[PDB]
Amino acid sequence: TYSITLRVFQRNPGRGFFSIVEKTVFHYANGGTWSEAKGTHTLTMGGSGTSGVLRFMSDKGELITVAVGVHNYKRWCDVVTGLKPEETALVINPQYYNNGPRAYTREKQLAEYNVTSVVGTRFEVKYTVVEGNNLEANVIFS
Amino acid sequence: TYSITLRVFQRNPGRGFFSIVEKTVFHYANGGTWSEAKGTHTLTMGGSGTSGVLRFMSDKGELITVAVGVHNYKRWCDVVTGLKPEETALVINPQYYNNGPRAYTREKQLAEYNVTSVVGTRFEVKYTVVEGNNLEANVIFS
Amino acid sequence: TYSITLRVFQRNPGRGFFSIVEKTVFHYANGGTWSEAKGTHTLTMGGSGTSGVLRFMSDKGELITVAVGVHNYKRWCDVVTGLKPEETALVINPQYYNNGPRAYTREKQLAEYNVTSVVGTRFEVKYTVVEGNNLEANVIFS
Amino acid sequence: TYSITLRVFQRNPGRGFFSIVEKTVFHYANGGTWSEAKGTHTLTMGGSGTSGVLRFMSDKGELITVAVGVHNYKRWCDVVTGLKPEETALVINPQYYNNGPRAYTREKQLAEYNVTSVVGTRFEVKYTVVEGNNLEANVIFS
Ligand SMILES: CC(=O)N[C@@H]1[C@@H](O)[C@@H](O)[C@@H](CO)O[C@@H]1O
Ligand SMILES: CC(=O)N[C@@H]1[C@@H](O)[C@@H](O)[C@@H](CO)O[C@@H]1O
Ligand SMILES: CC(=O)N[C@@H]1[C@@H](O)[C@@H](O)[C@@H](CO)O[C@@H]1O
Ligand SMILES: CC(=O)N[C@@H]1[C@@H](O)[C@@H](O)[C@@H](CO)O[C@@H]1O
Ligand SMILES: CC(=O)N[C@@H]1[C@@H](O)[C@H](O)[C@@H](CO)O[C@@H]1O
Ligand SMILES: CC(=O)N[C@@H]1[C@@H](O)[C@H](O)[C@@H](CO)O[C@@H]1O
Ligand SMILES: CC(=O)N[C@@H]1[C@@H](O)[C@H](O)[C@@H](CO)O[C@@H]1O
Ligand SMILES: CC(=O)N[C@@H]1[C@@H](O)[C@H](O)[C@@H](CO)O[C@@H]1O
Repeated sequence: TYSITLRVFQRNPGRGFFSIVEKTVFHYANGGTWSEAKGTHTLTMGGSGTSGVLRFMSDKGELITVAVGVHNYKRWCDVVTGLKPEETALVINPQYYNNGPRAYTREKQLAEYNVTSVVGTRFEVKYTVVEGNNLEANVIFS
Repeated sequence: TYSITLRVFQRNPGRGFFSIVEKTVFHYANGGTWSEAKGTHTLTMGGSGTSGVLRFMSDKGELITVAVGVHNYKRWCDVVTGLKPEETALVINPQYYNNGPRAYTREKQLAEYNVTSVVGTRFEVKYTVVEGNNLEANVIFS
Repeated sequence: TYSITLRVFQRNPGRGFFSIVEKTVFHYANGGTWSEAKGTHTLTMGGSGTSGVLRFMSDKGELITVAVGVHNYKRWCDVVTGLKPEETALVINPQYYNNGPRAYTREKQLAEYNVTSVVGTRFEVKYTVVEGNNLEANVIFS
Repeated sequence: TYSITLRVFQRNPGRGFFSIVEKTVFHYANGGTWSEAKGTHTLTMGGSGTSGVLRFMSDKGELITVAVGVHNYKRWCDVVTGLKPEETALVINPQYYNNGPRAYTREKQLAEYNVTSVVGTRFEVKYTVVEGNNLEANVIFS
């Protein structure tokens, strides 16, 4: 089994305040489950080859997704911003598989990714533990 | 817009203790978002015609989903038990649409549904406010 | 150190739905801290000789406290119901020490306690692991 | 009644990640209650003249308290850092009243307060809505 534990840091009140609005798990590698402990979020997966997505909404209406998973025994991550309301995590998560339009990010197996939304909000996923079955990463909004 | 607010009651420690492991939102009617307040869970949707799913796991390993939505301006609900680990809410939610194998439950527009899992855990969704745009329901595990 | 992990079961929707409105930790035995994980609540204490209180409020307005702790290396618990709004957990927790009017309950070192409020709500604390440093209990509202 | 809603921003992962370990409510003005909604924390009070404290612990072990309240119809706040494990919120909250050593901070009715801990962690409370019965503030760890 693999687990990915996330700590969420929000740096700039000017960007508004984000909260989780959805949490999905892909069905490969025997699925997996989200859990919360001590303000953190952990995705536990049955093995290598699946992932999960947290969607956040800010109190200013901004919608963004954070994807994390394990591909061929190495961690990966992605962030998608500027989402329309109909673009739920339920739509986003599957797009990393079956030759979908986000599969290329999963294939990169990134230990760190950052992007700034068109409206000017910075997002970063940075793994602090990058190897093994017990992975750790910070998610930073700014 | 429509919202559905859920209160979770767990009646029997013998059945183990359930916690949320996933929360999905379908993409129709401009999507929607889950939020938490005062121990309750609210699904807010852009209009009639979509839904969301909470998946729970008990500390005994039992996996079950609760679906709630609005179909043609009337509330609906469903409960699926005896799920395999790979049967995530990401798999379940879409099955209520596009002629999927659960669409028939959505079409019933039930204000109340109950089922007992094969392993003997009772589950009930019971709307306490059954009309209008601000719907309320109890989810009872037993 | 000692920890007490609580699972909260609510059996009867007719009594309303309770949520936590306060969490205190008494200052003996090097203090301690409340944490949440997988829908459970854990009080971690620096040793034997302290306690914490969760105050709950129902959406019908009922106020009650659950006290748990370790006294001379044995778990204890108590429940106070019929609380006025000014009787916060900050008032209640210290009443178990120093000639306070609730000290006698701590001294009993109960592994189980139940009481029914004047307004008709049953409450029970029942330890499921009653010995050692890693204690477990179910809190049942009925 | 008065309410104070807090949004918690954590800016610097190098300081560790803070989570709430205690929430107290002082017993004046008919008490009050903490609630959580959409990742925010609200203290609702029965009137002017009381307060509540959130104690936070970082995953590096740092202990700090944030106090907010209303004194003579004006908001107040304070932050205490460098706390020992025995200095729980239950000890700290009452020190703002009755000739306690922190009463002077309540009397200042600050709409903003900042302080840096001896171990180097910056903390700020900044009210974004500073008047009326529905107050709002950002709590910023840096
Ligand atoms: C072992 C491993 O990680 N296998 C995965 C498999 O589960 C699936 O996710 C696939 C999709 O292209 O990528 C890999 O082959
Ligand atoms: C107005 C309304 O609820 N429309 C819905 C539509 O959004 C879609 O969910 C459809 C699926 O069969 O069911 C209805 O037609
Ligand atoms: C070892 C132990 O539990 N010691 C406790 C001490 O910490 C304090 O709670 C005291 C108050 O009367 O009761 C006991 O002696
Ligand atoms: C109206 C108002 O805020 N009254 C408060 C009262 O409730 C109490 O806090 C007192 C303690 O010194 O300080 C003030 O007078
Ligand atoms: C600005 C923005 O959000 N771009 C995202 C990018 O971050 C992501 O890697 C890609 C694949 O999912 O989709 C979008 O291009
Ligand atoms: C025992 C059990 O969980 N049966 C479920 C039923 O409750 C649900 O309505 C149906 C459609 O989703 O799927 C399964 O038949
Ligand atoms: C009806 C009721 O709530 N009685 C409680 C009792 O449970 C508790 O043990 C005692 C000591 O704290 O005080 C209270 O009166
Ligand atoms: C370094 C530090 O935390 N100083 C605090 C200060 O912020 C606070 O206002 C005062 C009164 O409560 O006590 C503390 O010493």
